[PDB]
Amino acid sequence: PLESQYQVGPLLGSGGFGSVYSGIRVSDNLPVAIKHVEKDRISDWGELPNGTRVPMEVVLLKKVSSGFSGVIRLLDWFERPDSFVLILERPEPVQDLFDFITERGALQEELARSFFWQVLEAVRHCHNCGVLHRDIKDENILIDLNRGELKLIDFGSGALLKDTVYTDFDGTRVYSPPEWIRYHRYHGRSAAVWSLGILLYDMVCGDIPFEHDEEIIRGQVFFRQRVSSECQHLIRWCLALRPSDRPTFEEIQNHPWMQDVLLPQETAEIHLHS
Ligand SMILES: COc1cc(Br)cc2cc(C(=O)O)oc12
Repeated sequence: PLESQYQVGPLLGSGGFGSVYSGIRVSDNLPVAIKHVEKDRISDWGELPNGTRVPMEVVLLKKVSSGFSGVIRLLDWFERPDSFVLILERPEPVQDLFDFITERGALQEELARSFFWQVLEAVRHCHNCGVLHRDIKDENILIDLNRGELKLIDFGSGALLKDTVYTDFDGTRVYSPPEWIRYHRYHGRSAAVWSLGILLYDMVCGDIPFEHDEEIIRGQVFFRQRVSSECQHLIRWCLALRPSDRPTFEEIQNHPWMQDVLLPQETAEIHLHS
């Protein structure tokens, strides 16, 4: 135990999630990302399937770990007197969807379809494991540039998935649905589908559709780029004002705009340069 186990490199980012460094696991040079979270900044704690007090983040990552690579894996974690330290996987090379979209502007539909599908798979995977992510957005998605695979990251606002109403939220306001804004109430699935609608708008227009509580409440969608009618229809569907009018994941993945998706390897060859 302790970090002669890892070799710390450059800082990768910091913000509401804490501080994430690039790292290398010494015993086999596996790339890793080392995430430090302050105890003071952790409102949400859980208990391991076997005993102790840990941040909910850790509970949730334990629940979503598997061979499936569409969600980031937690490799290990350590406690410290004032902080927790998570060791997570790190694809290489890599770039977040926010930078990628900042670089290339609005994405061609074929590449947005392939990215959005993989997100849909990642999110289904998390619902399956009893975990609701609650902060789906471009900044919380990583692209493994070689294989063309996306990884959902940053479970720091997640909660156990439940079928009753949520009355707390600490994800990202511009991705939160109308019923959270007006009532401070949402159900998990349907709030997830709305954030997915924001996400898809973002990929295909190059920016999020709504900046202010006003526009969220009203949910009128203006498209600023050429975007096909089938893609516009899917987006307006995810963004139905009434939660019960939103599509299920099955209905999203059966949408005509979602047919004939590229494989990740295909996606990198054609769109990322392999
Ligand atoms: C820049 O931040 C990051 C870089 C890499 Br590479 C992997 C992760 C995972 C998380 C997370 O779970 O928050 O943040 C990351």
